[PDB]
Amino acid sequence: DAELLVTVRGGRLRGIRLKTPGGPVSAFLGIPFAEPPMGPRRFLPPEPKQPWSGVVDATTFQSVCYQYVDTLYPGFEGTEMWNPNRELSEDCLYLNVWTPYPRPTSPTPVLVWIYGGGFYSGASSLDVYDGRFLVQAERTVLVSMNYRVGAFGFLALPGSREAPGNVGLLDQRLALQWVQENVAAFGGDPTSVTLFGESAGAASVGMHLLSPPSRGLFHRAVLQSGAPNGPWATVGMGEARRRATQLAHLVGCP
Amino acid sequence: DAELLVTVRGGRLRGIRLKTPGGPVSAFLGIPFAEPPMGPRRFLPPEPKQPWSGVVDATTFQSVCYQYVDTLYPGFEGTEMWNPNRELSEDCLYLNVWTPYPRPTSPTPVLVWIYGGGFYSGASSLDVYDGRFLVQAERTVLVSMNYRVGAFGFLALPGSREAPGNVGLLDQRLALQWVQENVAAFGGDPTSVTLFGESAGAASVGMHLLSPPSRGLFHRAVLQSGAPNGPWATVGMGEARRRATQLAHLVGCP
Amino acid sequence: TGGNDTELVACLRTRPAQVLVNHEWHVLPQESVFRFSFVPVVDGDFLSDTPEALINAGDFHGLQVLVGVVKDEGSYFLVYGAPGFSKDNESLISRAEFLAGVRVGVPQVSDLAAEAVVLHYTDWLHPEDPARLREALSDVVGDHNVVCPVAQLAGRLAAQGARVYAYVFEHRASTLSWPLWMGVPHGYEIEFIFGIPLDPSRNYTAEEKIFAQRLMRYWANFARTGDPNEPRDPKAPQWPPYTAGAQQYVSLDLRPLEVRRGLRAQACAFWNRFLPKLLSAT
Amino acid sequence: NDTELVACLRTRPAQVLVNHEWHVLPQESVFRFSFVPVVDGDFLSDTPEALINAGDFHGLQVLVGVVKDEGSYFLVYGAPGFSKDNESLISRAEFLAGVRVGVPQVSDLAAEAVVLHYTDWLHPEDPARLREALSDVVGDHNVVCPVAQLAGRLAAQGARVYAYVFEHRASTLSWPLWMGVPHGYEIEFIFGIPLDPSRNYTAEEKIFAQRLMRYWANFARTGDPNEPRDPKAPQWPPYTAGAQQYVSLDLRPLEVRRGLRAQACAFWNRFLPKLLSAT
Ligand SMILES: *[C@@H]1O[C@H](CO[C@@H]2O[C@@H](C)[C@@H](O)[C@@H](O)[C@@H]2O)[C@@H](O[C@@H]2O[C@H](CO)[C@@H](O[C@@H]3O[C@H](CO)[C@@H](O)[C@H](O)[C@@H]3O)[C@H](O)[C@H]2NC(C)=O)[C@H](O)[C@H]1NC(C)=O
Ligand SMILES: CC(=O)N[C@@H]1[C@@H](O)[C@H](O[C@@H]2O[C@H](CO)[C@H](O)[C@H](O[C@]3(C(=O)O)C[C@H](O)[C@@H](NC(C)=O)[C@H]([C@H](O)[C@H](O)CO)O3)[C@H]2O)[C@@H](CO)O[C@H]1O
Ligand SMILES: *[C@@H]1O[C@H](CO[C@@H]2O[C@@H](C)[C@@H](O)[C@@H](O)[C@@H]2O)[C@@H](O[C@@H]2O[C@H](CO)[C@@H](O)[C@H](O)[C@H]2NC(C)=O)[C@H](O)[C@H]1NC(C)=O
Ligand SMILES: OC[C@H]1O[C@@H](OCCCCc2cn(CCCc3ccc(O)c(/C=N\O)n3)nn2)[C@H](O)[C@@H](O)[C@@H]1O
Ligand SMILES: [Cl-]
Ligand SMILES: [Cl-]
Ligand SMILES: [Cl-]
Ligand SMILES: [Cl-]
Ligand SMILES: [Cl-]
Ligand SMILES: [Cl-]
Ligand SMILES: [Cl-]
Ligand SMILES: [Cl-]
Ligand SMILES: [Cl-]
Ligand SMILES: [Cl-]
Ligand SMILES: [Cl-]
Ligand SMILES: [Cl-]
Ligand SMILES: [Cl-]
Ligand SMILES: [Cl-]
Ligand SMILES: [Cl-]
Ligand SMILES: [Cl-]
Ligand SMILES: [Cl-]
Ligand SMILES: [Cl-]
Ligand SMILES: [Cl-]
Ligand SMILES: [Cl-]
Ligand SMILES: [Cl-]
Ligand SMILES: [Cl-]
Ligand SMILES: [Mg+2]
Ligand SMILES: [Mg+2]
Ligand SMILES: [Mg+2]
Ligand SMILES: [Mg+2]
Repeated sequence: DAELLVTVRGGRLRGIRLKTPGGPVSAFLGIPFAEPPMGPRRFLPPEPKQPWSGVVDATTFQSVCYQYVDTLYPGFEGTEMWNPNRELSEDCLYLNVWTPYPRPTSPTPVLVWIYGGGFYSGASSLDVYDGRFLVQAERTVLVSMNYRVGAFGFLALPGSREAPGNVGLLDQRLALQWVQENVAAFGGDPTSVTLFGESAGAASVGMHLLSPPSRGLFHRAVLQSGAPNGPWATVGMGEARRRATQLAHLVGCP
Repeated sequence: DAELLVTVRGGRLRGIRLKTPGGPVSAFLGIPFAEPPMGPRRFLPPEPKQPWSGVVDATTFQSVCYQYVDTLYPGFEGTEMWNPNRELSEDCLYLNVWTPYPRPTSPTPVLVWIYGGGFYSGASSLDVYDGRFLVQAERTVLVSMNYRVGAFGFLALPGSREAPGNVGLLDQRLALQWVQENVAAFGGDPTSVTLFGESAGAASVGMHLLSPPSRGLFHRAVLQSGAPNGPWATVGMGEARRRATQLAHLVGCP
Repeated sequence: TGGNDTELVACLRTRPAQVLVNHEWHVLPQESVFRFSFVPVVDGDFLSDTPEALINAGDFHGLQVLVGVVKDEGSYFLVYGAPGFSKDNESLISRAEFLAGVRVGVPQVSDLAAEAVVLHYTDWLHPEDPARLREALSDVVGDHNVVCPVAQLAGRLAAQGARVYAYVFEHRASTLSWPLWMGVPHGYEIEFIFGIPLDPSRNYTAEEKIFAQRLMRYWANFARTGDPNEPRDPKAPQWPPYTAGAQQYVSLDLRPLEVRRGLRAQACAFWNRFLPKLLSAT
Repeated sequence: NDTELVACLRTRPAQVLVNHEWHVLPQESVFRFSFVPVVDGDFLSDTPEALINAGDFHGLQVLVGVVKDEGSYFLVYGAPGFSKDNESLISRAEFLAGVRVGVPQVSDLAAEAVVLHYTDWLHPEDPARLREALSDVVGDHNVVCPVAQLAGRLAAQGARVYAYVFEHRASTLSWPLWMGVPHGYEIEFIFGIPLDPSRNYTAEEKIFAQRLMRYWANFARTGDPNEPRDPKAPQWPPYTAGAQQYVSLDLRPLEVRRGLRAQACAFWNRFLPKLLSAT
């Protein structure tokens, strides 16, 4: 009851008690970590969420970044489990934190999940990514983030300050910067954070490993079923420009 | 015993009886099927042996065509079993006939052996190629021949009437023509000849399947570990000059 | 002020988000499966250079890494574009469908380079068995896009100072809704690493809960110590580190851990070593 | 000049020609020989590979086969680090070198393709595998695959083709055990040499050689090696280009195997010539 009220660097939060067969777990869902990347800020690197008055309602998952919704086999569990379970929004840069119900007295190692989805889809809120059983069982802290996908994350006109590429990764980094500054208010240990991610989530992990500004924000890395060096996970500059120019032609942008 | 004096189209022959654990066969070894290819006839296609008065001694093997002699492992059985077991001479165009001791009273198919060893070596007189057991156990006629090898049967200056190339193959062909004319003198059926060969000999058999003028001289073919198409059994006319003119230069010619 | 790049983007910002999404798939260069149109870019900023080049020249002393693939990485992708493939039948494709399927799984590649894929991946005694061909294409896609990339990364971190552990996840969920020919498809370890079988509502088997609890413990262990193994428990089967030479991984399924050797070594030699030389010399 | 050049060769003694014969070979090699049949347009109107796919082969019975280890014999004549007197446990460096001498006259990229398929990428450095591997390279490139090309093209154009693999080691065999069944050591048995009481062959080998002489004699009589009517034993089935059936000539009865190094010869007969004329 008092375990569900936490204050991070930019304001106060209210969480929710999650039941597990093993016992309960404290969850803080939908924590803003970036100012909404809208209007003039579409295609631009994220800005850190400025402090807020009052208590943020961290009771339930926030929105899902704008993405194509699969329609090959409609209604089919095998494809709908990967589909959005919240409203779509450009206002989606939110992260989630799970922590053991007796907030750990000693700092606890913390795992950070990056969802996959070919870099065009995905959402921290999928039921498959529920962190409560992992926290219940192993008594660690678990953090997942949303990051812009599709052209909202990765459209690039290389060389231009107006669409520079890679801002979906940059969303991920800012959330890693957030965990470093704030995970300790939930019991986490900033000096032992482990990245883990599947598919393009794994390729993302790969690239924080290869990007010096990221390699101060984590200490060990789990790649499941993907790698940054795959044929599909990066693209040349010439080719990203070619694909961005074609999208704008298809959309009527002269 | 009287079955050891036989007369072929070129004159009389005197053969030798041979011993098997199962019983005897009678053999005619070193029958001259070509005028000896030497002096001006070096590198020229073979001519048919002019006929002879008297009885040709066909009781021993004739010379082995001039060839390189393996000196890698001196005395070694595995090496030496392929090395020549008669004098070297360019005077070497002779063939051998085995036939069952009670001569078959009805036509009986003819097996014709072409020896191997990469076209630079070999001889019909090697002990491995002995025909007594085949002819005793299955009662077929066996013929083996000697053909020119190395430069003596395959140096080619394509285009010249002087080194036409393939004269070693024409040697084999002349032997097959000889089988067609005379194998009936030994109880053999000219209309049921089966070629068999190993290594370069299998390559040769194959090449007879592909030269029309040899296709009337046999009817079946067995190819043991060799084939005419492989990467080693043929060269183009331009490589044959390159290789033949280099030999001439390594020997002082021009 | 206008320039032209600034023009392009200022306009794209006026479009409703849903308008952009609906034209997303239309910018791909060829017909393809396991291609996505807006992905990270080698701009020189976030990535100093190509992820390959970074790996080759990296120093990774002080890093522990846990990597792995599922048994059938490619089966999922096939039904999203491959001629003859479907969730709803057995996908017993024809040979001509298979050859066409190879140009889609390996797009933007020369003719002779697809000959080489056909050479490596057909069974020239059964060139036309539909079942073997389904499997073959499921391997062409899964290998080229997941496994051989993962295995290149893993051997190369290991040989340059990292401490790596590898796994093949090869348990098929009792609850799985895809058809049986897909096997253990891409993405179907996650249910277990996150321990969903523990959720009473999802109708998982009692042995499967244990599998997830057991599988959670390797992940927590790795997070804590950088080593999935139990430190005080030596008498349970050790999970050895992957190295460029011995190439050991473990099998994660309901059976106790089994150590295996070589992560599709024979295939990944084609994808990671020979294919690049072939595209580069033609 | 041509007539001038040959006359001079015709005055030179015969042993000097033999002496300088191996020198004219283009590039260091193994299983290559200086003077062979030339594709002149008289005896061979085109290359054998051409002649083989548009020839007149209906009405023809052909018996073809290979021995189990075709490559071994040639490796002691040019491959680095091979002898009959040691185990030939070669290094990877020596393996790479021997590929270029076993497969001469070929591009660097093509030789990389050979190494791609005949290396064991779990055990790239194991000398025993490297040894047998290079033996297969030379065996496949030179014997097994050119024969397997001929069999299928002959069969497809209406030849009755029978295919064997000979996989028995003479107890008398003098070469080291690692050479397996080397190139040439079916001949002793086909020719009935075990029957000679001079030689020290097994009682059971004498049965074997009599059974092979029977197969070769049945073929010569009837175009079919099989024992006529006689159904006691497995039947030796003709090789078709589809099912690609051959038998194993062994001290055991006929085993009817299927597919004659299929995956290897796909590379050797089909892919490598594409790669050569494309680079
Ligand atoms: C397995 O199923 C695939 C996919 O087909 C889809 O699922 C099946 C269960 C059926 O209910 C299909 O109706 C359904 O779309 C089969 O491949 C598909 O075959 C159909 C023909 O039956 C193709 O449709 C044609 O498309 C062309 C244009 O390309 C038109 O000219 C035709 O008039 C017709 O509409 C369809 O394109 C094709 N799908 C794919 C992805 O290739 C597949 O044949 C089947 N396997 C077996 C062994 O039967
Ligand atoms: C057997 C008989 O009654 N008389 C033969 C006589 O037929 C034979 O003439 C040769 O017959 C053969 C049949 O297989 C060919 O038709 C010969 O033509 C060729 C060949 O292809 O073999 C033509 C070829 O261009 C020639 N090559 C050269 C000159 O380089 C060869 C060559 O002359 C060889 O000497 C043949 O061995 O011949 C046809 O001439 C002769 C042998 O020439 O012998 C009688 O007894
Ligand atoms: C196996 O033998 C070959 C051939 O070497 C010959 O035979 C041996 C019994 C020995 O007496 C050698 O000195 C003979 O020359 C070896 O190839 C040579 O190896 C030696 C050193 O072993 C080296 O100095 C030579 O230069 C090599 N010659 C070459 C490569 O052409 C081979 O190395 C031996 N293999 C093993 C595993 O010992
Ligand atoms: O030129 C354009 C070409 O596009 C085609 O449009 C196809 C529309 C969508 C195609 C598609 C959907 N999908 C889903 C892959 C599932 C997935 C991806 C990543 C993951 O990580 C995961 C798992 N966990 O996250 N799952 N894949 N492809 C045209 O049909 C074609 O003809 C055109 O040529
Ligand atoms: Cl306040
Ligand atoms: Cl459905
Ligand atoms: Cl930054
Ligand atoms: Cl890359
Ligand atoms: Cl010795
Ligand atoms: Cl009789
Ligand atoms: Cl030429
Ligand atoms: Cl030329
Ligand atoms: Cl088939
Ligand atoms: Cl089958
Ligand atoms: Cl270490
Ligand atoms: Cl194994
Ligand atoms: Cl493999
Ligand atoms: Cl040799
Ligand atoms: Cl080259
Ligand atoms: Cl090794
Ligand atoms: Cl081993
Ligand atoms: Cl009998
Ligand atoms: Cl088999
Ligand atoms: Cl074989
Ligand atoms: Cl094979
Ligand atoms: Cl191969
Ligand atoms: Mg030429
Ligand atoms: Mg290949
Ligand atoms: Mg050829
Ligand atoms: Mg190497």
